Amino acid sequence: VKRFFESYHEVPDGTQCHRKTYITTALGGICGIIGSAYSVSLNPADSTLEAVARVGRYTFTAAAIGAMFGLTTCVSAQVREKPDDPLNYFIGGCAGGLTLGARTHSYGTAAMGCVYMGTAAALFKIGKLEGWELFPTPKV
Amino acid sequence: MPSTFFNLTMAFSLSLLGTLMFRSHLMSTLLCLEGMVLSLFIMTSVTSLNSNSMSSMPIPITILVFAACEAAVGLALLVKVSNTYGTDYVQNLNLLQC
Amino acid sequence: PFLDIQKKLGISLDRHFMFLSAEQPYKNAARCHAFEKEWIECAHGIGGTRAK
Amino acid sequence: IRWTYARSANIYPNFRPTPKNSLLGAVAGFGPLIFWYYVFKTDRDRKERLIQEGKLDRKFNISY
Amino acid sequence: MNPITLAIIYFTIFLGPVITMSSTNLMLMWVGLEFSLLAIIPMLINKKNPRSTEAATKYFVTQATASMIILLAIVLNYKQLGTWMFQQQTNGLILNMTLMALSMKLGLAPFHFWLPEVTQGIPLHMGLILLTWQKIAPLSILIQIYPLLNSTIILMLAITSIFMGAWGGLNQTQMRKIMAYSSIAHMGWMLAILPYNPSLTLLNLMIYIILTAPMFMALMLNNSMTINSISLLWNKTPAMLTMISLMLLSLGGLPPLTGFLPKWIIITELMKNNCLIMATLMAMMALLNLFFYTRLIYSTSLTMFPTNNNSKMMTHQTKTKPNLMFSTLAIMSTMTLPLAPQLIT
Amino acid sequence: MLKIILPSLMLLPLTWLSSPKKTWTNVTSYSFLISLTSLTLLWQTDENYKNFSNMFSSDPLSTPLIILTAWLLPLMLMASQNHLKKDNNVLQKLYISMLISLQILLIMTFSATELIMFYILFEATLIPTLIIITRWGNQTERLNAGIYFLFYTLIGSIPLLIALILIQNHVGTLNLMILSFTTHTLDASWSNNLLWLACMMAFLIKMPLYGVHLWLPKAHVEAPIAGSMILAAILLKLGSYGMIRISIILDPLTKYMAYPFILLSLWGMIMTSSICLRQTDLKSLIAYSSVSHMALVIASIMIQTPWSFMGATMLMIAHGLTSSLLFCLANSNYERIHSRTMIMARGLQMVFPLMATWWLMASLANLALPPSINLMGELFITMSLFSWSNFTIILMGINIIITGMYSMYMIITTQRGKLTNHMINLQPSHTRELTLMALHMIPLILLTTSPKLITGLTM
Amino acid sequence: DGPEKNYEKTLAILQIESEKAELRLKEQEVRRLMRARGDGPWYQFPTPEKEFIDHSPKATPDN
Amino acid sequence: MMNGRPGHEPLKFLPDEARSLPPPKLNDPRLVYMGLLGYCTGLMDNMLRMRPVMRAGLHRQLLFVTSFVFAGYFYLKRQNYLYAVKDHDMFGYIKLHPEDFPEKEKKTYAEILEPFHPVR
Amino acid sequence: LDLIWLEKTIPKSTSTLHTNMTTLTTNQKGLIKLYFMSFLINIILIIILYSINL
Ligand SMILES: CCCCCCCCCCCCCCCCCC(=O)OC[C@H](COP(=O)([O-])OCC[N+](C)(C)C)OC(=O)CCCCCCCCCCCCCCCCC
Ligand SMILES: CCCCCCCCCCCCCCCCCC(=O)OC[C@H](COP(=O)(O)OCCN)OC(=O)CCCCCCCCCCCCCCCCC
Repeated sequence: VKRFFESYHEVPDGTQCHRKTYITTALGGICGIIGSAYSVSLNPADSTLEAVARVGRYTFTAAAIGAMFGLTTCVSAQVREKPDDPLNYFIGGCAGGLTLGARTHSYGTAAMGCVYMGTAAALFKIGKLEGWELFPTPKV
Repeated sequence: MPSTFFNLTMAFSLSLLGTLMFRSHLMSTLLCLEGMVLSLFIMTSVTSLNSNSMSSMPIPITILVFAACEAAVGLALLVKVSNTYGTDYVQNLNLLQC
Repeated sequence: PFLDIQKKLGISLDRHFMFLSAEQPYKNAARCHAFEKEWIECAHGIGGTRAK
Repeated sequence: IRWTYARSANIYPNFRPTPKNSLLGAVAGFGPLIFWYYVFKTDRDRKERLIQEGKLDRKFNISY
Repeated sequence: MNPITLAIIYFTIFLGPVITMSSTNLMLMWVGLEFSLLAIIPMLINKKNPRSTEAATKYFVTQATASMIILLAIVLNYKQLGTWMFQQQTNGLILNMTLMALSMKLGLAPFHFWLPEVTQGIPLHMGLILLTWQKIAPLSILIQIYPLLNSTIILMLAITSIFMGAWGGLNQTQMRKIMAYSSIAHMGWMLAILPYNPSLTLLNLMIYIILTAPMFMALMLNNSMTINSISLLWNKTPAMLTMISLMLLSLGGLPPLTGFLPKWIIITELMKNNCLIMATLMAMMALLNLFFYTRLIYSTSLTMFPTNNNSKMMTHQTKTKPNLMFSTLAIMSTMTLPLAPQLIT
Repeated sequence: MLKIILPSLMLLPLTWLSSPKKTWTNVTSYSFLISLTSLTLLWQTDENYKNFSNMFSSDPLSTPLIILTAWLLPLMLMASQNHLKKDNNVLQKLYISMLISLQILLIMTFSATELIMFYILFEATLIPTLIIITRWGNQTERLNAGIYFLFYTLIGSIPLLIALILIQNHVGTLNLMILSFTTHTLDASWSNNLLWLACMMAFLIKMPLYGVHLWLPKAHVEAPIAGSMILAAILLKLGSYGMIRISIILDPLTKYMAYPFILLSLWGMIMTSSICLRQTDLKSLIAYSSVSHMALVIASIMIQTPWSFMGATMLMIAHGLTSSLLFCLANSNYERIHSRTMIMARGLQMVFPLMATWWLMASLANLALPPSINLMGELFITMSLFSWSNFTIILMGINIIITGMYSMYMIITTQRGKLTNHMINLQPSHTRELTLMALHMIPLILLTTSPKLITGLTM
Repeated sequence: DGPEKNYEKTLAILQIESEKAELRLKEQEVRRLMRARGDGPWYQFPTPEKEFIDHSPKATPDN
Repeated sequence: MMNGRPGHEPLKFLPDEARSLPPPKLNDPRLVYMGLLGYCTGLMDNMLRMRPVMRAGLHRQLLFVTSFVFAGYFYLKRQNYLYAVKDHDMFGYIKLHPEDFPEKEKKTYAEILEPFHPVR
Repeated sequence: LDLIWLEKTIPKSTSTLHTNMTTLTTNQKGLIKLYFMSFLINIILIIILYSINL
């Protein structure tokens, strides 16, 4: 999965949009599996049928988050012809937020997701442009 | 020795996974804890005998004594649970949530 | 260790059986005694990073 | 007292978001801002360009 | 308990972490850990109630699992390197299991689910003993191996520790649970500063201990288990609300209190090591911690909650309960900030 | 600066050791002497800056703020004398101690030569305002107002702390003069943009900027009179001083990062002046007037003209004085009628002629009457804003028109008209509160007479 | 007193602050270099002691 | 980070080379603040035990002030030694590695061209 | 603006978000079985991050 995750970054944005959507969908799926496992273990369902139904619901929701994020980001980058720009990631994160609000069926959650995920995606894009270390090895 | 040590580490891993996945019996949980203890004793003893480390063969004796006193403490706690609730079911132990 | 009471008082409560090439009963050498002695003799006095 | 409470403290408990007031709040909180942004941006870009090729004359302007 | 077993149990509680700190052997640090655990268990089950039994059982099974993982790491290191100390080239898997089990012993998130429940149901002085004394030994083992640990795993554990601690302390009302999630957030701060500067980890640990002690003494003055119970403190002991406010603001990290110094120097060192995003998230969750502290301050000191009728008789009675070193720890935990270069090393 | 800090520090043992029948007198007289001693920082016979020590210094911008704080402290005690007359001696001495702590920490805050010390003293001043508002506030919304104020300000101030530590690591000392001398240009990258926002938003919250100004009206309403004074007259200007100190090391990208905040300030002073027109609470109306005036200060500081910096300085001092006077008149009416309603007390010109006169001069200073320092600040801000862009004059004109409208609406509905004859509990006047209005209004006249003292750093 | 006193006091303050600035930058560089390659007093991670090694002749000759 | 230095005496409070340092002046703001903190501790203890705040326990307040000043003095001596030996190791490492710390030739304001950003 | 939408935008939205998060994160049933299952998930996750970090 390693070469997969840094194979998202081997191509410039606005190019290989289907591939970028597939990798971001896979990342969202893994995050949804982790969150669903935590949900069904901390808060157990009444039976295994609705337990695995909750797992599938969370996984599909987060996979849709990743799919909409990757598709919106790559489409915006290619239609505005400037890949190294955080606003593409802001629009993609906002589209993911509207996707989360549609899955939750709440426009308030849509607005939360849009603003917060767009800000997070913009900061992530800035970090990947200009070298922010999220987990740096000790140096001093 | 590497195959048998791998088998011992997988035995410890299985006992740990059994400890982490609770059932209705705190006795079974304590038995899984001593499955881990026994696996630790065999790995320490085989390592000491393979390395001829006569200075460190007391270490299995110390792990046995210390883990046995720890399990005596745990058995006393399970006795207290069985006395207050009739049984040793771990789902009876849940009123500290609030 | 985190605290050096053993080094301050000069006692050796548990420092004399740290490794295989340490003191042994009736001078029974452990396996790789020479190799571990060579490693410790190399690594002493230069720190962990330079030892690595 | 009832009039002051209704005008001051009852508004947010008794507010519910509807599409009409959402659109009204969006336009009343943003449209003047983008409008004056474009006005001031066009004026400042024109003035800056006029200074860069020197067509704007500041004959006695020293206290800016 | 008679004084013979009281002395034996307290001496072993003292002796466990002392062996762990004084010991240069992984085996001896392990045995000091179960001296601490085994000696403190009768002190939790001292009150003999179902809640105390529940807390003792959960605490025992958590520490037993973590101690067995620690011994697994020690035995694997002993096979791989032939010694009894993670020297320089022990396996990263072994080091990560060691960090896993020490974080489980400490009760920091996502291994934090037992600490508020164990802190609840036991008396306040045992909550103080747990939340202050029982953490020096796992911190000692963590400090002894600082250059070998994994910064990514530590940073994840720390940031989720502060997140869950802030959210829990925001959530509940119970004083012991509030102090437990406060401990989880503070251990998140210490764990985050651990791989870069263990001296600042020790400084944060001492600041947290000298802030936790007068909280627990003030709670033990009236056995105030509840936000309401500490809210009618103005009728019981009005001469303490000022120090309650000052020490809770110090726990929140507000300047010019000396509790701002650990967070400040930790952020400074983390930014010396360039983890700006992590430091920002930690500081925002510290603001959440300060929020539930400020709500507690509002309940107990700045407002005056309604009282009872038997509080008149309780004021009629006298008291000699509050000890002498409450004020010393209180002053050292409030007004020490201009001595910051002396506090840091 | 130590000769001002130490006797203000020794005011606290005087407060806690004075007799209960002499505490107010002793502390008020000695704090007046503190203000008199603090007047010695105006001895600036050279272009050089008064660097008293390695830690404290005085400046042409820092000096008027220090003198203003030292002047407001005895006025604070005078305003707090009345509503604590039925209160315990220990709590009275505690309140006096809280005010003295405000005065001390604000002098150190304005006189600090280090931005990290400035930040420490920044929320070290935040704490006792919280305590004053939360404990001695009257209504039930004081707790919520304290929460709003504290958390707007702290969510502002945390990225300021991160930006300060980053600047210290990048440069080396974070000393103000060392930064001012070895200022380095920025590369206009995203990291520098986010750093600029981090070091700007704390002072923008403390100003408050429009959109994030919601903590101010409720804090000013539910605060006591001393809290309203300290907020409206010192703390907003403290955020002002913070931006002026921090803007030197932010070239060149402030010339385009200034854009959203200038627009927010202009449209927000228009918005808040409209709220002042349609406001039913006197304290809320004065609070929103303060928001509009500090929005003018934002516009000047962000356009960064020297004339704008001067206008911001004179507007700082003038608005602090006139806002404190307005809150004092509102608090006198509130202690008369036990209500905060704008329309409930109407014909006070009849019963209180001298207090209505003080009302009139306070409102005339509020609406920028010439040749006051208020209008000098607004006019020079107007000149600099028109130099920055010629279409700012429309927003300035709308703001000034609505400013005159809300000031005269205040005067008409609080003084003029028929008297509400049902208010038979109208005591004539306290010499204490009349003295309070006089001590607020006379320094406005003196600074109008000599405006060179509050011109600031630029000229 | 006069303007020269404030002028020279400001000069002394600026000298002290500049020296503190360059000292802080140098100690950052020193700590980074020493942590990267520990060869001085600081960041000396421990190492097992040679004094607890048996050097006497033993039962097995091949040691 | 300074525990592994050569010549480190284990668990030694004030080693003999610390005797080379000048002692604190014994009337300096740190120790004066320590005495003030001890006095405040005594007053706070009196108020918490519901005694007269200043008129009671004068021996207790004197003991508090004396112990605070004593402990602060010895801790200040240790901290001064620690900062001095940190600076000593700093300057020794800088002298021992001159190629990593070059004295850069820094120009005046006559060869460097800072860009001008007009405010208008 | 002031009494509806800025309140709905910054402070009440932040408070509602943190209230929802703290309820969701501390709706704990109080079962040591669920807690140890969570601990097992944490162990598996940390092994996964070690394997992908190397
Ligand atoms: C009151 C306002 C609240 C909202 C706005 C908050 C500030 C927004 C702008 C600053 C970013 C966030 C704070 C970072 C502080 C440090 C900035 C800095 O040093 O930048 C340069 C640095 C970059 O450092 P650098 O300059 O060394 O870059 C490296 C450059 N090279 C490689 C060439 C050497 O930027 C960052 O590190 C920013 C990362 C921020 C990530 C975390 C953000 C968390 C969320 C923040 C807001 C939370 C509260 C509000 C939530 C919503 C409420 C409704
Ligand atoms: C134009 C510029 C736009 C950009 C700038 C926007 C930001 C401006 C500054 C932010 C201001 C935030 C203000 C927050 C406080 C106001 C809300 C509040 O008061 O909530 C109260 C409520 C508890 O109320 P309670 O007292 O229990 O009951 C009511 C009466 N008894 O509280 C609750 O229910 C929960 C409150 C939680 C604590 C809130 C304060 C801390 C918030 C921390 C945010 C961290 C953000 C980053 C997180 C990590 C990344 C996702």
